[PDB]
Amino acid sequence: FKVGDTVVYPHHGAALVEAIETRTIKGEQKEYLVLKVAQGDLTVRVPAENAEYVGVRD
Amino acid sequence: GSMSLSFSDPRFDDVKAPVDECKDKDMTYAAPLFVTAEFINNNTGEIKS
Amino acid sequence: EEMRHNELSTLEAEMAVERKAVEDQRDGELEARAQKLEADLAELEAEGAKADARRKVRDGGEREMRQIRDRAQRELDRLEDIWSTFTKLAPKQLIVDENLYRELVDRYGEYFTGAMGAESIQKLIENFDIDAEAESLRDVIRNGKGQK
Amino acid sequence: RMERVVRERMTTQDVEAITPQTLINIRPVVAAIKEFFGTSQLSQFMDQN
DNA sequence: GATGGCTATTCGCCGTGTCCCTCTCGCTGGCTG
RNA sequence: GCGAGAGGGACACG
DNA sequence: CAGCCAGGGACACGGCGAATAGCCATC
Repeated sequence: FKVGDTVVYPHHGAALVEAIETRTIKGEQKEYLVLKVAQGDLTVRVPAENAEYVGVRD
Repeated sequence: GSMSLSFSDPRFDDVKAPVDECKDKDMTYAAPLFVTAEFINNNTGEIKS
Repeated sequence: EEMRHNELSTLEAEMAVERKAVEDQRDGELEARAQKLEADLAELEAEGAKADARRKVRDGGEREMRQIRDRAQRELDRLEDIWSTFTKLAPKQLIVDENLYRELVDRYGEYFTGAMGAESIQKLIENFDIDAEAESLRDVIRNGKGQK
Repeated sequence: RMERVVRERMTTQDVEAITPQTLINIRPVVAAIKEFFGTSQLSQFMDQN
């Protein structure tokens, strides 16, 4: 996943990814993909390593 | 301990109607309150705002 | 109490048979325990063991004897509770331990009447002589003294 | 009260399928505010003559 | 060792003025289209 | 046309 | 979601009366 590419996050559906954040937790900087769905009005933030596990897909 | 929910950012909008109008029309002189949430998950990992 | 009077020996004799039977069960358990202790004896004396090891297997068998005979004592106590209640089953009395009451009624369903609730109070009121208790209280006030 | 409600409904709702907007029930909070400002022993009627 | 039997301590219950004026608010939850 | 709450008035200083 | 149903403890005092608690006495 890259910034600016629309992605499908279930069960909500379509959403637009804003950027990749490297905020540190437990002293490790994580690829925090942040993604927004207008209808849900919810900032979905997930590490990129486990993106497929949660099921987010293009 | 599989998830948690948190609150922050207490914001107040402008009052819906002015003082005299609210007094006249039986309306309570209030303003909407908006608070941002954060629904963190632990089993998989994601925060919802 | 009528039936009470007579059964006062027949029910007790059958109950005494119960006592003897359960005590025989106890001493049979104790005999099995002694046999298993003799097992422990020979086994450990031969089985590769330490001095204190066979000492402690003996001690454990003794403890098993102790707990067996203790359980026997506790069930004997339970028997005593049954007989104490039936002997002292005076009317107008409160019996706690629902399990206790179930034991009595299944073993002694006849010979008495028991109840619980408002209807029990109703029954107590019906089978209750006002004049008799009034005369008893007149006697107490005329003769007694003090807090009584 | 709202936290009681949200934590209780967390169990029933399946994870990874609900949102804080669907978790937070705002009826108890607004009810508490209303029953304070109205019909309380300190939200006194204004004594202005 | 238990009933008598005397003094003390808890612990509930009962009570705690009359008359009048004004004002505002009045419980919470489920089936189902 | 009831209840609760709030405010208020009138009530011996020999 | 609404018509029509229905289903988690705080500053008072003083006095009176009953039920115990604790202690000395006797069989």
